[PDB]
Amino acid sequence: MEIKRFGRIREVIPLPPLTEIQVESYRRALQADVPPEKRENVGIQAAFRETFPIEELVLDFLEYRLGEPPFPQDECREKDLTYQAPLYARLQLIHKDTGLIKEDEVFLGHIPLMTEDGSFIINGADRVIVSQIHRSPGVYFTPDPARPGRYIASIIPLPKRGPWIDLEVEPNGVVSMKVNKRKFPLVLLLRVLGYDQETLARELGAYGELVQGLMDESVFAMRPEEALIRLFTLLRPGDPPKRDKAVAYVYGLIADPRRYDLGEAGRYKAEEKLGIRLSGRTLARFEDGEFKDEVFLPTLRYLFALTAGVPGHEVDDIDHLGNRRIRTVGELMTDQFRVGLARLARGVRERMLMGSEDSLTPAKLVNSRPLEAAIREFFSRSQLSQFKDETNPLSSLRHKRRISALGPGGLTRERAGFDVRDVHRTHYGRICPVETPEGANIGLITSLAAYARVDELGFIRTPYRRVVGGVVTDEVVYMTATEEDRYTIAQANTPLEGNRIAAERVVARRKGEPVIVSPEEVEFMDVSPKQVFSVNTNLIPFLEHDDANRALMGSNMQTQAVPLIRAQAPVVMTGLEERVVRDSLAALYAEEDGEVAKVDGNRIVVRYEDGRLVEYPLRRFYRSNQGTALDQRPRVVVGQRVRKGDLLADGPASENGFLALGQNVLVAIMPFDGYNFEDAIVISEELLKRDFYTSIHIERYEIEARDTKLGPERITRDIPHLSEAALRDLDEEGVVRIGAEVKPGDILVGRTSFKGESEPTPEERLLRSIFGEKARDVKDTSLRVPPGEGGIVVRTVRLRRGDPGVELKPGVREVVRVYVAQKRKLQVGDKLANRHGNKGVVAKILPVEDMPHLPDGTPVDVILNPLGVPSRMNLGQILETHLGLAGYFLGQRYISPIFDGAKEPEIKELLAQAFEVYFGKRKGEGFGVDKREVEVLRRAEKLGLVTPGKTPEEQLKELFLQGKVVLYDGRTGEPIEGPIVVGQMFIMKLYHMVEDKMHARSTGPYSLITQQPLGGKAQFGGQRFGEMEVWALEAYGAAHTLQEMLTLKSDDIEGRNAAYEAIIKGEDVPEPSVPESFRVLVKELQALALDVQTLDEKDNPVDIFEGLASK
Amino acid sequence: PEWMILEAVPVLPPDLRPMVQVDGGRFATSDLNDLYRRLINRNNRLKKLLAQGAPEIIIRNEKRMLQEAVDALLDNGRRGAPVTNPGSDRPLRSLTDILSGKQGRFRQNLLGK
Amino acid sequence: SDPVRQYLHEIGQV
Amino acid sequence: KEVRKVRIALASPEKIRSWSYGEVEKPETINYRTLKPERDGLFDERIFGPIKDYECACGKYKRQRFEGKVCERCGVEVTKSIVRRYRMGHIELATPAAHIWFVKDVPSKIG
Amino acid sequence: TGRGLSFLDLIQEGNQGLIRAVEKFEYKRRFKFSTYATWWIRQAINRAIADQARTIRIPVHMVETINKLSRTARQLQQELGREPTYEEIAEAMGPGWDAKRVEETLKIAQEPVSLETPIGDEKDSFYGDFIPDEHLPSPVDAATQSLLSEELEKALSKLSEREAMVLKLRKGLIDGREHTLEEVGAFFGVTRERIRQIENKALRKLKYHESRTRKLRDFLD
DNA sequence: TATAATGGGAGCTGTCACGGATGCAGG
DNA sequence: CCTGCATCCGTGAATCGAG
Ligand SMILES: N=C(N)NCC(=O)N(O)[C@@H](CCC(N)=O)C(=O)NC[C@H]1O[C@@H](c2c[nH]c(=O)[nH]c2=O)[C@H](O)[C@@H]1O
Ligand SMILES: [Mg+2]
Ligand SMILES: [Mg+2]
Ligand SMILES: [Mg+2]
Ligand SMILES: [Zn+2]
Repeated sequence: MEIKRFGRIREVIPLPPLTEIQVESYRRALQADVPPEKRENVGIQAAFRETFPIEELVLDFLEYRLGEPPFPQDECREKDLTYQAPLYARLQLIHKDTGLIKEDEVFLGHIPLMTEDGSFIINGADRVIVSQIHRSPGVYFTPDPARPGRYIASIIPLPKRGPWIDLEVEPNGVVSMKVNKRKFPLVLLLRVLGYDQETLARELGAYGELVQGLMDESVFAMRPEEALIRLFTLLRPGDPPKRDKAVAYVYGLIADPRRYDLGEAGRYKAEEKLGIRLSGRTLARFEDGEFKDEVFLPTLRYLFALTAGVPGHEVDDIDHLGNRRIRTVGELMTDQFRVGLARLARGVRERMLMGSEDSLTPAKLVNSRPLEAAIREFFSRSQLSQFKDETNPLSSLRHKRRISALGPGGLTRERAGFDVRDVHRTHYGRICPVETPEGANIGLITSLAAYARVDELGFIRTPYRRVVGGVVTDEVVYMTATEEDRYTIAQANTPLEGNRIAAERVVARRKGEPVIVSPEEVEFMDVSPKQVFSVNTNLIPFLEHDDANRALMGSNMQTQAVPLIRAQAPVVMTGLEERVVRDSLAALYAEEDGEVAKVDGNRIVVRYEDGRLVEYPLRRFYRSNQGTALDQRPRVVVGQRVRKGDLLADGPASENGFLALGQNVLVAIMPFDGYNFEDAIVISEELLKRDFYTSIHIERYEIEARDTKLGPERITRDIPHLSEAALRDLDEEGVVRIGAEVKPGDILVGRTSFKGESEPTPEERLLRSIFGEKARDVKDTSLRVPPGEGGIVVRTVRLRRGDPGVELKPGVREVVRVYVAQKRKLQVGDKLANRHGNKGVVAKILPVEDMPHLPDGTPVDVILNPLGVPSRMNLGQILETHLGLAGYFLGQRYISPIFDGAKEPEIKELLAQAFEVYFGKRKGEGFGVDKREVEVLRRAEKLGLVTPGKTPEEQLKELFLQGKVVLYDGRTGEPIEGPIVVGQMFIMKLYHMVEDKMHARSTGPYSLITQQPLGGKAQFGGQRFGEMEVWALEAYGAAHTLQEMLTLKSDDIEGRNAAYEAIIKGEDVPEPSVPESFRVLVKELQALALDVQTLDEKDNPVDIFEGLASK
Repeated sequence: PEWMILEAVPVLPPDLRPMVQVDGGRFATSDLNDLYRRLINRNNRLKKLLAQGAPEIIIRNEKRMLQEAVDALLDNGRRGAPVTNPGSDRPLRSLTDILSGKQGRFRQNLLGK
Repeated sequence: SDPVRQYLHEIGQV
Repeated sequence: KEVRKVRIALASPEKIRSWSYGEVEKPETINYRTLKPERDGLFDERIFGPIKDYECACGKYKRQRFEGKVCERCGVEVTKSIVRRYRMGHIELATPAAHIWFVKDVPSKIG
Repeated sequence: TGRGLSFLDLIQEGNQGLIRAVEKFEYKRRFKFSTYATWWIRQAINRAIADQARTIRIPVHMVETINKLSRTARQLQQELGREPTYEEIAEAMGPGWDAKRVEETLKIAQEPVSLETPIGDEKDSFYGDFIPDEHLPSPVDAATQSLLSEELEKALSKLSEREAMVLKLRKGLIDGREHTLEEVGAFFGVTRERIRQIENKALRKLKYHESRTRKLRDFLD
């Protein structure tokens, strides 16, 4: 097939590595491939350097090292282990008095390593560490919401490191400073720094009526030490004002490099904002025996200059992406590594003063557990540590480019507000204005733009083409938001002849605001329209013709696309479809030029230019996190000569290197007997026949045989009181055979456990005595198939205890897992959707003869409702249908770049060329115009769609150019009374299927305290009848239906047992008793020492506990 | 009015503050148990400190801690700082937290089921 | 206010 | 008898003890080996009730024959185990403590 | 601090040890009081941490054993560059320690987890919400039990009232007590061998009734 | 059961708008 | 000394799913 593309825009630079925000960050934080002697001070190295040495015996740090993983990646996924590497640390114990030096290398545990694609493996599960976005450290000046002419000064350090400081001018004239919920005159703190009335008079004297409030004679009357003691009495009431104690607190609060830490970014931000330079990252210093100032004087200078109205002093936008930065995986892990290392340091200081003050070694003195616990905590129960989205390659790819404002140090959901949730002008090229969850996290969770990358300070930079005069240089400059605000940046689609600007008046941007400007005033230019949106948003063709809301849907749903077995690339692409499967490690390519030796379903062997033989094992039918089968398929034959970067094996959801999230189906936009009523969708049975929209899903079933005080749990083929018909597909060890078919109720793995000790009821004793069979010692607890599930067993993993290589958690004897897969065809209820935001469920599967069809006898695949189009305002799918139709008969695919894609007249041209193949075939076969085509044409020229008088061929062409063709109703044979738009549309099958969702429950598990039914399909729980549903019944006046829900159908124990008994006996349900949950309320209120009594009309106490609560 | 001060603090029935063994044979229990253990420990220690006799400074601090324990049980986080489990930042669930709140006994289990 | 600090104050008297 | 009213009021200490089936003296839960309720603990069966229906702790009384009969050796009454949901205990404080609800709810009732 | 007891709890326990130190002190030895006090103070604190920390209280000697196992496993993990096996710890522990006993000790040291443990990143879900009640009978259980009692009475009515009463007294359907042959013979007025004969005939009749009707078979469980 | 040791340690800072109680200076 | 305004602390902030 031929691939024709459009667009006049030549984008210089290709998109950066999409997973670079993960890999390049983590590696930069580790420096494991960097020689220890040549290591810089960052991440893990910076953590060791900042926590060392230990003062009081002196323990010092030399260098660290990381060994190789104890197990490979797939072995960790298999054995539920963690992908990590051993961490060793060179330490020398030095006695500050004796001079004794004892050196040793201690083991600190393991550190989780990042895979190639940028994810992790935590205890056998792929996990993605999502980057965090927060307010950059530094000094900001925000207008006081109370007093119009007064402003609030804020000094912000790194999260968890140091308190926030607020400088505010009070109505009483004096400037105040706020630290740790404590306010005091800033004058005192300035005095401690060694400042005098002289220095402040010459420095701040430029602004009158301001510094006089800073002037206080009672402050200068005391020495720096006295003022320091005075300040300590202010911050620490009740605590004895000892000199060295006050020094320790204040230094630790401000000048301490270890406790208080500005960001290296925040350091630069403060330097550029205050027009100064900072030696360290602390607000002050302890030098030559006293405190020396760094930050406080320039900040107070800027503050007073701001209040006075002095030019050159602005407020700060805190949603500005020049004041907002990103904490990647490396920095987040480093910060938690710093915390755990600090706790280890506390253990060191503690153990030095204990035990032998003479005989100690670095090994004895070190406890690795705090560090291990901290790292393990961050990689497990952290919020930013998420379950990897392995639905399709695009899912995980986007997941690694996610940006969260939540997590530790971030925003609480209630602390959010929609000021941060909005889009800023600085989001241009940096953060996608489209992609976001439409849930409660809208605005908080976002995706990174394509061409955007994150610099070392943590800010997001975007590329821009250099423009001097009229010439546009091929060089590119990545800029921050603050830097971008300086220049005038034109559009990417501005006319260029060669490297020279053609237009007389170009469209440009000055600080986000659009401006028509001359080419002589153009400083820079957009690299590409693609940089404005995320990766997913770039996969949507004709994006400029869609509403922003449905575009959000399209970007989000492409993440939800299940990899089909017959999945194919879209007929209308944007060009990034291949690159996605490139950056994502789904596909497989050749490292160098060479020839293919072997080709198999399991492996691909290739001989290169080097002569060396490289064998690539193929991942086949491996269950992902969501259940979507991930397998690689060979695309080369034996002896095929390939080159550098050529396709070897297509991964999941990939076709010839291109991304395949769905299938190209022949669609028809028309109402159909109300079966497409309200976003509903009608499909053809042919889609099931040739297995379109069919995908394989695997599910993991685990069971544990443990040690009980009542006796061991044994996995065996011996299960008491069972028929041989049920033990059919099991082997002799109790495991089901590989390849068998399992249905709900069947036994996957049989297991026996000894019965709990209990007097068998006299009925049971007699029953045993009658049947002449002694009661079995054990009891059946088998892993069976959950209702609504099943399939074919493809694998069985059996781990035990006593056998080599495997040791389970304490108490557990053997762990057995069963992998059951299934091929899922498209059925009524499953969710289909396109890239333009059009979504819906399959409401009907018509036989092929009922389906609306073409004059040549070709039936359409999908019937979409035209009513879904106008209100939703997404016309992209219309153009996709048009160009899809032209490409259907021409037999060629297309590439239509976003905003640079194909335009209508060119589509009309391709439609005309397709029409020649359509009708020219007919007239060549000796077939004239159909009589029904005549009537359709008549009603068409009454519709003003075709010009009257012209020959039917000319009219049919006039319709075909409009994208409309003549359709015949399969049920009648009569045509549709009008021409209908028909063409190929790229439609995906989403992850939401009725097979995963449909659930029903009669009776089941109840909670412990409340004794109400559980929730969810997984727990076989009941549906929640909220207080709103209670209102609905109340508003209706249905009392006995509501009383049912409140008692018999949920919380009433005696009532529900008698109810079930009544129904199976054919008897009517009994009168409902008092709910158990109210009894819980009564006793919980009694625990609060509050007497709650139920009474009658005689005001005499009524016992709802029936004597059980009274003595 | 003197009933607003407790001489005898009630104890909620065990099944309403259950200690159960889950599927894996591991144990899971309510926070109320840790709260009650806090109360009994500080109470019994006070009775011992009184019995053997102690300076009024020690007895005072023990009494103040007892009130802190009572508050923690009835309404945690109400007075000053919330009581937590070691290594955890999560405040224990008190009787007030169980009754009141959007996840409270009323809204979650009584007005809806 | 703060039980720990309060006990530390009651201790500093003796 | 039908319930027509619901009354809420302050619980007197004597009423609190009237609710209680015993004083919880020790902060023990269950034995670290037997996993059985520890005596005079928060889960003690002698106070709140039997774990097994119509069966005492030491297993001397296993049936419904004797009902209301208190085992002399173990100390646990033989009834339905459902009683462990409804039976209050108590703790006698050395120093009387203030119910925080009436202390901190503004305007303070005690204040 | 950080061992399971709050700061003030530790202080008060050290105050108890301080009281013990004062009463057990002898000034004749010229030792500064701080020297003799410190021992009793640490002793009281350590005893408190060993007693009050764990929700499931464990004897002090067993805690010392577990903590000894902790320092042992940590020593081995520090020298081997990985987490030790049960057998490796069993070796370094000395005699009387095998892999089985080590695993048992670890199983004992397992602490309970809170039922209020957060499920998800929202606050709308708890851990205990997913735990079913294994004690209280499901409606199916109660209905089956009632059906068994009814079907058994339907089966015992295929006998006479006397030969069914012998069985009802024998297996404990009535009164809830299983009687010997001497008591049933002391009631009906016949010899114990007559009672055992009647019970054999009754059980045998119930066997023939079962073989024909096929009713009680499903209740065999 | 004994050298002597004698006042802690980490804070979480970007919601908001309401009712009601406390406290302040002002007529 | 008693009214009025500033200010403090405590309380709320949709539903169902799954997790
Ligand atoms: N994941 C979510 N919530 N998507 C929302 C969604 O797809 N909807 O169609 C939403 C809003 C449209 C939008 N995308 O912003 C919607 O209107 N759904 C139809 C109905 O579903 C209900 C609903 C939807 N979304 C909510 O967050 N809360 C609701 O109550 C409403 O009763 C609403 O009328
Ligand atoms: Mg998590
Ligand atoms: Mg050994
Ligand atoms: Mg107000
Ligand atoms: Zn007994």
